[PDB]
Amino acid sequence: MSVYPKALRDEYIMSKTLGGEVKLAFERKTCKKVAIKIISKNVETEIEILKKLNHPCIIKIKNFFDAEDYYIVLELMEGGELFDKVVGNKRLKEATCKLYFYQMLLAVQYLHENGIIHRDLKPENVLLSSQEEDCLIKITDFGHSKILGETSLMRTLCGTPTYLAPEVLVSVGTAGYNRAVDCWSLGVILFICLSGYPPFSEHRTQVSLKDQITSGKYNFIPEVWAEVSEKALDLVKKLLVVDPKARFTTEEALRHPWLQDEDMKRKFQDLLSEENESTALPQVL
Amino acid sequence: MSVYPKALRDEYIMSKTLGGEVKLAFERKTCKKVAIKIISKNVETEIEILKKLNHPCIIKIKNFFDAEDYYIVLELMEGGELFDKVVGNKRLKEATCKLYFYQMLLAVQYLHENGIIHRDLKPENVLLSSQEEDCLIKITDFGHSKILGETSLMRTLCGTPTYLAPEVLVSVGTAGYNRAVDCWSLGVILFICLSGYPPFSEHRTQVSLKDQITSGKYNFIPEVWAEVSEKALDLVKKLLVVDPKARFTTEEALRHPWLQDEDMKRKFQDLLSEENESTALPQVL
Ligand SMILES: Cc1cc(-c2ccccc2)[nH]n1
Ligand SMILES: Cc1cc(-c2ccccc2)[nH]n1
Repeated sequence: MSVYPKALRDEYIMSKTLGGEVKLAFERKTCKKVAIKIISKNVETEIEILKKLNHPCIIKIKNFFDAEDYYIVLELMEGGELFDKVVGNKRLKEATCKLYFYQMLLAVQYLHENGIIHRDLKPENVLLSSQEEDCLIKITDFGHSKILGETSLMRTLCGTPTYLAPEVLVSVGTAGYNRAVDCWSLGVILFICLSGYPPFSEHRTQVSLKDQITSGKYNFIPEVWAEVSEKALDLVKKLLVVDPKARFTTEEALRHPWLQDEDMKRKFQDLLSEENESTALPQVL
Repeated sequence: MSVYPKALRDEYIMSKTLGGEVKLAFERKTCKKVAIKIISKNVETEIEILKKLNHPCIIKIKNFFDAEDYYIVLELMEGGELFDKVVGNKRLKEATCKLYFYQMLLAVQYLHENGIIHRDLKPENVLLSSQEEDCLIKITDFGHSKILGETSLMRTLCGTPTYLAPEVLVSVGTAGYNRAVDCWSLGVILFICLSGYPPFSEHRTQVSLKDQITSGKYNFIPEVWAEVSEKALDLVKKLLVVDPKARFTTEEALRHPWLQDEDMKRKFQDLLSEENESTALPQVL
């Protein structure tokens, strides 16, 4: 077999596997439960992003160990992955979909505002805070995430194009819509949550999965969707748009009539203050 | 005014400006002339590329100083920039064009073979070895150059595209033709050398420089080009192709009938052994 590093061991009492390998552990100082993600020897860039982000719907780094393997100490999410709530045609309640999606939009909006594109949004990277259906969700796994920074295209455009290739000038029209990939993913997530099935699949189809996606022709099953509201499906349709320039942004999605739900918003604010009740320092007044 | 760093000063006797600021200097050890490029405080990446490249038509780093400014010690090219031979409608002899272009193709072929895209090829970055028209040329300024490495697209394609945005699947067709930007630039260079004028310009034209380039509709002046061979112009036409997938590669260009010139090839081999006569260590036999 093999051992954990002395420095990890010094600080945490390592326990059972949760689900990259993720294990349960206990901070010795606090006796509190943590999740430790092991990555066998991009991880530095992931730590750099996660250290600077600060949102209740984005996972927080608690510690990091650069040993024979990387060890990332994260906050423990007792509800597990959202994937385990959607597998085997399991259909989430329309209201539960909204509460979770609203949080995913808030998290992805924060990311975009801060110049971060996740690039790998799926149910397996959306964690639930408790075994309760009305709970806080957090976006995890920033391993494939990208930083928007300062484009080499903006620098190239400052010059004279005497020697500039045409394809570079053609890319100017689309440039800066990479974040739209995160809205596609959210749309595929919302579809799976609402219906219990994926929009693009090789199951009972002749058309290749690639052709389905490029044509943006999702598998629509009327019997399944008759249970879902017209508003929920309208948002799906608006995110599953092929043109990344026309596709709905996180701001447009958050403005959609489906998310204009004062009850759902109240429940989220309530879950937030319930979580925050622990951190609560006395107020000035 | 201001001073040079003690470490630079220790090794070189700094002299007159040559032309980023480039100054003449003398290595104290050898009493030999060098060119020192000063960059005021990407430069590390430029040094990393230039340290690993090894071709007679690519400039070599001799030293580097990371001071209040960057100081890059390069080999001195007495012929200066090719730009100074093409300004003010100055037309290079068809044979001189070939000798220089053949070397530019050999240099750019080496770059591509080694996973480097220059991204800023122009007459001002092509240096001449002597004041003689039959001379060795060297490609300089790797400041905007890029490394091909390991694409995130190849990593993304290893997964299932259930959640993958359509535009990512659409980019798969063009992916890996970025090097073709270097062949466009060479084509714009060859045109300027042969004709004395640029193919795409705002001078005596209604059509925007952008529109000219995307349509690939170069300004063709028959009287000017009647002096130039049909073969020379055929190669230009093959490099000034809008589709980066159809555009001529450095290998295709080097195979073109215009470069199938045994005389031109002989003269280059002769200039090479003339340069190499100094470095010459005794042979084993
Ligand atoms: C980063 C992380 C992973 C987890 C987790 C907890 C239980 C089951 C599955 C996953 N919490 N936090
Ligand atoms: C890198 C470099 C620059 C030069 C140079 C020499 C004379 C005139 C203009 C430029 N040689 N090498």
